[PDB]
Amino acid sequence: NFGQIMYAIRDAAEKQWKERAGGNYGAGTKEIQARNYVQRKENERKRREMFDDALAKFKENDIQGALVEFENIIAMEPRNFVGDNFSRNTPIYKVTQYNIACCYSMLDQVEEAIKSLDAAMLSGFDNYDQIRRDKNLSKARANPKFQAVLDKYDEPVVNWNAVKATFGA
Amino acid sequence: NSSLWARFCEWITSTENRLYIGWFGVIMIPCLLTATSVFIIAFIAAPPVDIDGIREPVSGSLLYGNNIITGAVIPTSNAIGLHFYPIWEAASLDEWLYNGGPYQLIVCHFLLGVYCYMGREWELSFRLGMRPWIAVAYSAPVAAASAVFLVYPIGQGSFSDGMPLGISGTFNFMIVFQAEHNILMHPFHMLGVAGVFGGSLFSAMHGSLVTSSLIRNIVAAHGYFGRLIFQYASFNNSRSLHFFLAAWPVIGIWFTALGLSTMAFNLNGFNFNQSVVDSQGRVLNTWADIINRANLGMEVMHERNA
Amino acid sequence: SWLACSHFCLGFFFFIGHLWHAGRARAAAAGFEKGIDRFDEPVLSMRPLD
Amino acid sequence: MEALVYTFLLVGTLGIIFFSIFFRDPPR
Amino acid sequence: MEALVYTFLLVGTLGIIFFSIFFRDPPR
Amino acid sequence: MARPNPNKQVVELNRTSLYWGLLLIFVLAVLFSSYIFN
Amino acid sequence: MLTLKIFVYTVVTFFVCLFIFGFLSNDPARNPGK
Amino acid sequence: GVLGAALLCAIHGATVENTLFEDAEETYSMVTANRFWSQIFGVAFSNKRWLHFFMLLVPVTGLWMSAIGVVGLALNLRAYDFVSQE
Amino acid sequence: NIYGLTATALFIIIPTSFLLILYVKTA
Amino acid sequence: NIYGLTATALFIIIPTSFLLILYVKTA
Ligand code: CLA
Ligand code: CLA
Ligand SMILES: C=Cc1c(C)c2cc3nc(c4c5[nH]c(cc6nc(cc1[nH]2)C(C)=C6CC)c(C)c5C(=O)[C@@H]4C(=O)OC)[C@@H](CCC(=O)OC/C=C(\C)CCC[C@H](C)CCC[C@H](C)CCCC(C)C)[C@@H]3C
Ligand SMILES: CC(C)=CCC/C(C)=C/CC/C(C)=C/CC/C(C)=C/CC/C(C)=C/CC/C(C)=C/CC/C(C)=C/CC/C(C)=C/CC/C(C)=C/CC1=CC(=O)C(C)=C(C)C1=O
Ligand SMILES: CCCCCCCCCCCCCCCC(=O)OC[C@H](COP(=O)(O)OC[C@@H](O)CO)OC(=O)CCCCCCCCCCCCCCC
Ligand SMILES: CCCCCCCCCCCCCCCC(=O)OC[C@H](COP(=O)(O)OC[C@@H](O)CO)OC(=O)CCCCCCCCCCCCCCC
Ligand SMILES: CC1=C(/C=C/C(C)=C/C=C/C(C)=C/C=C/C=C(C)/C=C/C=C(C)/C=C/C2=C(C)CCCC2(C)C)C(C)(C)CCC1
Ligand SMILES: [Fe+2]
Repeated sequence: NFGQIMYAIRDAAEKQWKERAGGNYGAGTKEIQARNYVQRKENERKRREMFDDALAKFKENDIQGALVEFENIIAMEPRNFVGDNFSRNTPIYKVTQYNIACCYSMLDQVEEAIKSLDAAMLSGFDNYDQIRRDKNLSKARANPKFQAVLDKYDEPVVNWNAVKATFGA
Repeated sequence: NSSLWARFCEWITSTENRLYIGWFGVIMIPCLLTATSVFIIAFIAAPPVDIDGIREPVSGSLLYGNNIITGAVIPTSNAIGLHFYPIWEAASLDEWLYNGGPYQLIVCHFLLGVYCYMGREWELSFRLGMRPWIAVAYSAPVAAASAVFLVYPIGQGSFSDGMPLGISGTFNFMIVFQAEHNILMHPFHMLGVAGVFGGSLFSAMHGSLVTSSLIRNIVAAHGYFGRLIFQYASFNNSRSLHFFLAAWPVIGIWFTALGLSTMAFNLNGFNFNQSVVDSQGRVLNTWADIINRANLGMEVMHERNA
Repeated sequence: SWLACSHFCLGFFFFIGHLWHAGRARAAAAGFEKGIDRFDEPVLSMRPLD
Repeated sequence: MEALVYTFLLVGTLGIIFFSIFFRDPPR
Repeated sequence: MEALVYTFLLVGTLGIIFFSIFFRDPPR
Repeated sequence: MARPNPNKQVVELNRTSLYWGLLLIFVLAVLFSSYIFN
Repeated sequence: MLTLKIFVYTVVTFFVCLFIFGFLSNDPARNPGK
Repeated sequence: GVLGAALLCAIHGATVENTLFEDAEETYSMVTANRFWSQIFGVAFSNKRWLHFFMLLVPVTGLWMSAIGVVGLALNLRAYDFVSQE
Repeated sequence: NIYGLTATALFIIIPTSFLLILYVKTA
Repeated sequence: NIYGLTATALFIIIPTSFLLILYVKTA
């Protein structure tokens, strides 16, 4: 199982469509489109219910199950997804990998939690106040690389040090 | 995410709509709707306009005794010129119509709409993942429309010089333009004619070759073209051929639009008059001189007032 | 006349340049400037349009 | 009365355009 | 010109009758 | 947005219906145009 | 026609403001696959 | 016909050149182009053969019809005047 | 008699076209 | 102008109806 391994590391109908060679729209493409759409819909439906299971279980303090569930929900992330508003990632993707980043902290895994929150930042988790303020992640906050990555992704707007140094000169 | 803003944004930006709207659609749709509504209503029924501004109204509305080929929305009256003339600056609705405001309204809304349409052509292309510059290919007709409707009136200082929104009005505009400036004898209009003719030629030839090759092959069509004319081994791949097909007409129309805008500031085409002179000073007529005589006739009949 | 005509032409051409380069830059940033991946077409993930 | 004939032709054409847009036949 | 309108209506009706006769929809 | 409407139905009418409708319209026309023109 | 002027102004301003905020909502483009 | 032919040439070139596949099989994505042009313009081509035949049909018809017009002019049969307006 | 002509033409065109559109959709 | 009206009306009725008959038969 993907979940178990990652916690450890802690065509029949498509032949007609493969009309694409002839550069025609036709009907097989319509069938493939419908199948892909319904499969996608079920994909995010089951990802949502898995997230519900994950939060319900995290309420029970079984961080092991929460972590396996959160590394499974990321597993089924579709490849080459462009969102309706040019998101490039499904809206759950950013929140889940934040929660896993929290869960890794509960597991005493700050070193990989840093990478998890880096990947969370890459996805566009634009909310910056909690990561600095949230006490729950304070255990991993002690590591200097946490502040290093926060700075490279949240730069001070005004260089107080530089302006003070120039004033001195 | 049930907030009014959230659901409205999802609806507008969604591709589920029959016709994609997009943010550019927000300004694109209402502007074109206003333009087409006012255009239809004015064409169907509207009073005569004083195009030349000397109290000689010109009938242009379908209902006032003229045909489809002749009906047109008369441009703004010469008296106003470049001044902004909405409804509310007019003394009254009847005076607004007599002077010719609806043309100004239609042209403004239409220009905004076409620009927003050019934008959405990129936005949807970005959504689907395809390459972005289909809008660039669209910039040619937009440039020509802007030159005809906006830049040329700006150069001449009056809005009465814009192309009338009608067929016979278009012919009148073209004839008067040839009279004032030698549009025919200008290299940029020559490039435009070359672009249009080459586009027709390439479309016909490419259609023939591809439809003939589609039997149940492209190598056979390539050999056919190579053997037909002396030219051999060009456009070996579909990429270069289909880029050239788009590149020829677009550049041609860019150049003709730029030529029109250049003439907007009184930089006319070539003037080969009395170019050939025999000994001891006489004038030998050439085809340019007969063209000049035709221009003389057009121009002298154009000046309606003394 | 020379100034106005020359600078209008140059401005129009540079506007076309803005269109081209902005489109290319946005596409490259998104990551599909080279072309469609021929495996995961974003259009295929959408239902047929009727 | 020619005006009514012209308008009928125009609106008929627009109707054809509208039907061609929104009422398309799904191919095959 | 009303006569032409009347003949058009009559001929159209006759055409409807003809089509109803010879081009019937087979049951079910 | 609301869920898909459950009670969505489509209208149908066979060739007999078309012939009836066309005949009705044309008969009414031939009957009444004589008085409309007056 | 002050009333018509204000009506046109308010509709135009509504459209323009929505036009702007629609883009300000959009998140920046990025390459997941990189 | 002539202007429509130029339009078709430009649109087809731009569409084919802007829907390539990353690198037999057709280089460009027909489905993507059909979706794009059916959502923007409203109608888009679905069959390649029909499209490449339409690109041929347009200019030929236009020039043939212009030739018929010139034949009409050869005998001074010219659509010169509208009697009612005159 | 223009009102009569237009009324008659409308009565022929709009309803028969209406029916034809439905039948085309059915088949 | 009766001739123009009748010619136009015939050209709108006969061909379009002709197309509609065939399409109805096809479906
Ligand atoms: C056979 C001889 C010949 C030929 C081939 C041409 C060819 C041309 N001439 Mg020249 N010309 C000639 C003789 C000729 N001319 C003569 C004899 C005269 C003097 C009488 C002129 C005077 C003349 C002038 C004064 C102008 C031309 C222009 C042009 C160009 C027209 C196309 C264009 O630019 O529009 C490009 C495309 C458009 C303008 C269309 C824009 C469409 C918008 C963006 C969208 C519209 C949407 C629509 C309303 C809604 C659709 C509805 C939906 C249901 C479909 C083309 C290069 C024009 C030119 O160079 O362009 C500026 C121009 O201004 N000619
Ligand atoms: C300072 C402005 C500027 C800069 C730095 C660049 C830089 C670049 N452009 Mg951009 N571009 C600009 C303006 C600029 N461009 C403008 C204004 C346009 C509108 C036409 C374009 C259109 C454009 C396209 C369409 C493409 C580029 C590309 C490129 C890249 C390769 C350069 C190239 O094509 O090889 C050098 C090429 C040449 C020297 C060929 C020259 C051919 C022209 C036609 C010569 C014309 C000369 C003539 C005498 C000028 C008459 C002007 C008259 C009309 C007034 C490079 C990053 C290409 C790319 O791959 O980008 C990554 C690409 O595909 N650009
Ligand atoms: C005069 C010739 C000519 C016309 C009429 C024309 C027309 C069109 N070309 C379009 C596209 C293009 N044309 C292109 C290249 C070219 N186009 C050319 C020549 C033409 N192209 C040439 C020569 C080229 C080669 C460079 C490209 C590359 C594209 C496109 O991508 C684009 C498209 O979509 O292609 C499919 C469409 C844009 C639709 C639009 O505005 O949004 C829709 C607007 C609507 C529905 C309503 C507007 C109605 C307005 C309000 C009417 C108001 C009155 C006006 C002022 C007009 C007055 C009319 C009088 C003159 C009679 C439209 C059908
Ligand atoms: C009151 C009111 C309403 C006022 C109106 C007043 C008025 C002036 C009305 C207008 C009058 C009027 C109608 C005049 C025009 C009459 C006229 C001269 C008609 C000519 C008719 C005629 C029979 C001439 C014969 C010549 C002829 C064959 C011309 C055809 C022109 C034509 C249809 C050209 C094509 C135009 C066009 C927009 C094509 C785009 C096609 C398109 C969507 C391709 C996109 C696309 C590209 C790809 O590459 C791929 C791969 C795919 C997939 C794909 O999709
Ligand atoms: C302004 C907006 C537009 C407004 C106008 C809208 C108009 C809407 C359409 C109205 C007409 C609909 C017609 C339906 C026509 C139709 O298809 O009906 C079919 C219907 C029977 O159909 P069924 O219910 O069996 O069909 C079940 C399904 O298969 C659906 O058909 O018959 C009737 O109910 C009466 C029909 C009219 C009466 C028929 C007999 C009498 C008239 C013939 C007289 C001949 C001359 C004899 C004397 C000389
Ligand atoms: C937001 C933008 C809104 C744009 C609104 C404008 C929409 C215009 C839609 C034109 C549809 C033309 C009918 C297509 C009928 C139809 O069903 O075509 C369908 C056809 C696609 O055919 P297929 O590929 O399915 O054919 C497969 C073959 O095997 C044959 O079965 O579309 C095209 O190929 C492009 C046609 C462009 C032709 C453009 C002509 C424009 C004429 C405009 C006349 C205006 C008159 C105004 C009078 C006042
Ligand atoms: C909301 C919105 C939308 C849409 C919208 C629309 C679609 C609108 C439309 C609108 C329209 C569609 C409008 C129109 C207007 C029109 C007008 C405004 C007109 C005017 C006219 C006039 C004023 C005239 C006058 C006259 C004549 C010419 C005749 C007789 C004489 C007189 C003078 C009376 C959407 C969903 C996209 C999105 C969101 C936003
Ligand atoms: Fe092609």
